[PDB]
Amino acid sequence: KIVNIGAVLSTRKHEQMFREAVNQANKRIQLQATSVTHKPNAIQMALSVCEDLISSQVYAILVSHPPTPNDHFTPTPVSYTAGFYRIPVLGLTTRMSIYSDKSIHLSFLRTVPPYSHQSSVWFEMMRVYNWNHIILLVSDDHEGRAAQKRLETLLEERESNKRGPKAEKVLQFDPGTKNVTALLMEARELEARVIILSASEDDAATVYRAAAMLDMTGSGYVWLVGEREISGNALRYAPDGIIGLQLINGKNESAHISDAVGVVAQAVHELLEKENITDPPRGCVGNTNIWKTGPLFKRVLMSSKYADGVTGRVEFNEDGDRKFAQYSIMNLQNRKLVQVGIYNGTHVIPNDRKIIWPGGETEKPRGYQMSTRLKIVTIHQEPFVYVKPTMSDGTCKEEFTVNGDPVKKVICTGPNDTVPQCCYGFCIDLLIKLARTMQFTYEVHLVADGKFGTQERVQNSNKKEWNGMMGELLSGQADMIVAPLTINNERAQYIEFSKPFKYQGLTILVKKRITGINDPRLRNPSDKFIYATVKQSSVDIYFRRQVELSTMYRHMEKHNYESAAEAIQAVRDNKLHAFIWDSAVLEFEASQKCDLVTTGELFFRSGFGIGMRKDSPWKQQVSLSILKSHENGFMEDLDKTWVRYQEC
Amino acid sequence: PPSIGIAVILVGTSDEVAIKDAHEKDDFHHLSVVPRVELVAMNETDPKSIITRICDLMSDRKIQGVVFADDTDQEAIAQILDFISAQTLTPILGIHGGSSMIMADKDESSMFFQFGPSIEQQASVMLNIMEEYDWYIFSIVTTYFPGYQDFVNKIRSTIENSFVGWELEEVLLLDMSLDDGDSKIQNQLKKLQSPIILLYCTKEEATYIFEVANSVGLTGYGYTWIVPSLVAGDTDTVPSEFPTGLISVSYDEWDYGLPARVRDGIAIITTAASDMLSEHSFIPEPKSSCYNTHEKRIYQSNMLNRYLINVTFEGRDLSFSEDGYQMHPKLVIILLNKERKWERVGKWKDKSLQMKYYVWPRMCDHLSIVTLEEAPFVIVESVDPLSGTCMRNTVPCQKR
Amino acid sequence: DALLSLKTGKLDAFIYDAAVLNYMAGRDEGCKLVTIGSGKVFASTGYGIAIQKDSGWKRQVDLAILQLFGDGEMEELEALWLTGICH
Repeated sequence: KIVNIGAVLSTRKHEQMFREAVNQANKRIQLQATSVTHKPNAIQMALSVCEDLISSQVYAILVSHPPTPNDHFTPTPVSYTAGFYRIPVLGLTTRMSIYSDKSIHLSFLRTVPPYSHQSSVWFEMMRVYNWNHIILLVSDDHEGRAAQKRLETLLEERESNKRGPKAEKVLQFDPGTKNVTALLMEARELEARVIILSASEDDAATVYRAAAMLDMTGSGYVWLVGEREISGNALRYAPDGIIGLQLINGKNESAHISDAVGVVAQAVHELLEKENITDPPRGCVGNTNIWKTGPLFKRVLMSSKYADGVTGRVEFNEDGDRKFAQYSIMNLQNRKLVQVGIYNGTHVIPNDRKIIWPGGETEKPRGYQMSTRLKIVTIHQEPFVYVKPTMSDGTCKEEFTVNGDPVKKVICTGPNDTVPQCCYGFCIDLLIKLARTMQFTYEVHLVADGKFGTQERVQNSNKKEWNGMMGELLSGQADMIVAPLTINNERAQYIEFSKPFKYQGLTILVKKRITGINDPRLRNPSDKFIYATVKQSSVDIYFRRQVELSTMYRHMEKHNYESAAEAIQAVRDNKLHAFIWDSAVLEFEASQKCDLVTTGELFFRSGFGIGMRKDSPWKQQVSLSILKSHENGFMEDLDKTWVRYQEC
Repeated sequence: PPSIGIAVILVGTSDEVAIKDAHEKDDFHHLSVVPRVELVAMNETDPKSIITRICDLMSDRKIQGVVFADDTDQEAIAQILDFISAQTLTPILGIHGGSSMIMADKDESSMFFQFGPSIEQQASVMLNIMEEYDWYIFSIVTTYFPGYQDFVNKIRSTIENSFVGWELEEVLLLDMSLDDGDSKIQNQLKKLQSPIILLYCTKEEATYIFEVANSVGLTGYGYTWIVPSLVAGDTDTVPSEFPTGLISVSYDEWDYGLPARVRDGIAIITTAASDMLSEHSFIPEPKSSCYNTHEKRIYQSNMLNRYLINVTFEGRDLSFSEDGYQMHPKLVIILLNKERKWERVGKWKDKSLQMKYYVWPRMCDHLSIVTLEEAPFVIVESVDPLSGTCMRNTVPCQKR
Repeated sequence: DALLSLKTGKLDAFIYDAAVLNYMAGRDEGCKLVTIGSGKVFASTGYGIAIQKDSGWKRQVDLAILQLFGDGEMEELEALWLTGICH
């Protein structure tokens, strides 16, 4: 009818006052406490648990008895043994979720809640900051990686108005490295100033050090770091205007361990408040199995809550680790902490004085900033872009129009089979309409693939994804590129593309029957009838979705030409019946050279395109921009500029 | 040729005599040392006794290490397999029971070894079974219990980049601790149009929502049941609250013997050990006792354990994973029989499987048909050689 | 075997099902082989895939036929599989 609990404390006062409050709340059907020290050897704490707790039939122990040299205090295998009896255990020794995970440690709690909600409190706290674009990286590790995971769960929480919990970029680092200078270059590649990371204080010293070297730690980058990164020796390397945080009243075993006594009492009377309330067997040796009621007692721990404790009102968590904590924010004042205050679940405490941003920034700056030059890549589209070899100095030959206007070819760089060049085409003219709307420069590259990209499963990994520069747009390699291509569900599957005002067409061109594809002459092409399209083309997907594609796609896969330019070759060569290509582009080619007679059929008529990946100002800018494009004569211009360029 | 000081644990009911025979009945020619025999003995299941006779055993005796195993249910088998492994800096590979069980997310420096697939890789072979099940669309289930984001993770992952005709409806993850606000058993229950039912949860909770599903009856004949071996637990255990005729896979209880494959495993310890005997040509400084090993911790830096982490023995691959999972994992397909007990489904190993029978796991509508190909009326078809899938409606036929 | 035979004419003619003569009819490398006559009915009959004797699907499968004729996709595949090269 009395509680018997062995334990292991950090200091004598921990054990004595432990038994003291144990008496006090034991009155608040009686209970007492017994504790040990932190046993130096691993086996010392081990058999120590096998006796002082076990032989005591120990109720529970809230255990932090570190040197406070971090270390994620060893007694994980201890609470394990508590599982060997299914006896209760609650971690006092860690602010990491390492002490959380049940598959590792089932019975456990946190007087220092897992750092998960911490940076999440920095997430909703960024909603307070009202920041949007935010990028993140950290060193390779389970707690770190999965920490970023849970952060994404916070981001994933917003899944179900204007903008939102914008995730800028997710990077990662390895554990224990010196130079992030590559990832620093990624931060350069990061437009957003929001810097989300977590580490220890010394790796954080690498962060502010090499970051300042990259001028990342320089003013103009909003650094949200981890407490372990923030607190500690990093104070020497502390970034200017940076802030750091920790939960309210966490590090003091006085109020925190006192709270362990109080909630321990809520679970004592509560421990006496359930059916078949008792204590587990004592002897470790002599216990070969887990206590069934001891496990049921842990269910009571899942049922364990407290009205108000020594730290005040606190409940359990999903992990049962504390609850409703408050992380005290401290702004920098002359490289010294000026406390903003504690952000509870609902509550958040700003400072009295204005907090210091990393620089002299009064408010959170605007992170996302697009580049003036937006790199582009494509293959010459005879419909618009004709890329000629430039001058010996790379200059382009000044070329008047039929009207006489000295049209401007599009300077470019392209591969060896690397070389710069220029391109005469109406596409870059539409680009001049683009920068003409909102100024955007660009860097032109080439595209050697079978399309923009072709969703494709490679010879390895069987990974089906766009094969071509389209992945590089998914990769954003070229910042903003374009191709006069029709969109596909694959693009839909890939990313939102633009809507070109151009109206394209898709059919096969023949040299100059010849009915539609379904026509038996075409549907059953004879030996004399050979036809194909470019390998890995978009039409390759088109026919690649069809009932009869066996003959067409399959049988033509033999006849399939890799290069569409090569299809023009064998086409004018008339080495085959007809050539499947873009019927629009066919009209462009039939325009310049009528030696091929294109069909008159109508299939897959969409239009041109430009590089569009997820959120871009080109969303509405480019959308309504096109609305003007067709809405203005620039459309009719291209007609004149291109369609009217057809003599025959 | 150096004799490897070792201890092979025996606890509970176990016959280690034949183990002593075979371990003394073989000689390893390729390895530096020929095959050897050292066998630990234990009785009590108290982990305190595990530290006693074990931490006293390998340390007190002459050993550079030991391989401990038993058939018990111990999770602390893993908890102190890694905890005591790295705590001793000693590799721990469970050869049976709660020992051979795959540790979930061990410690960084944890020396405890392992063999098998990933639960990820497990459910992946299960996806291969779905190809055998030939269900293009699918769906799954999970609890909030662990492996949740993992099973869904590698699940949608395998369902992601592939060129396979894999498709799935969804998976309902939840927590049955409190009540169900929506009684979502029905809500997600009707949401399931796929016959295959694949859930992730504990066998007891599996009985909670499984029996709750019998109440829903959504298990009604024509569905299909994919179960985790962990969710399954004991083959001898056959809770009726779970779905009848459920399917699973795991390490072979029938085909794979503990003493035999365990002995071969010791021979693998010889394989990687001799590999390091050549390559490393040295070893870290061993200190037997805990306080002794307390000072010798820093003296342990193993890239040969890494070299050991990549290994093969007796033609089998001894290379473990970051989970310790066997680089070439082998497993036995499992099922729940008409016995109201489990059924042996087959054996699946490393992108290969031995199915129960040519016909699907026929239940107890479906009607057999057979004919000859006369085209255009009837055409035989060659399924995708790399895969076996096809476009359109093409279906297979019988070949003796 | 007998098809390429008749192609060479290894026998005077190749007898076969008017269906065999149908799939054989449309598809031909060159134009040589022709039907018995133009293809006039020889032993008018029709084929289907039955089931177990007095199967319950009897009236049901009958309705399935009612969907066959009541389909017109019979014309569809009547091209798809059954469109001939001869035409």
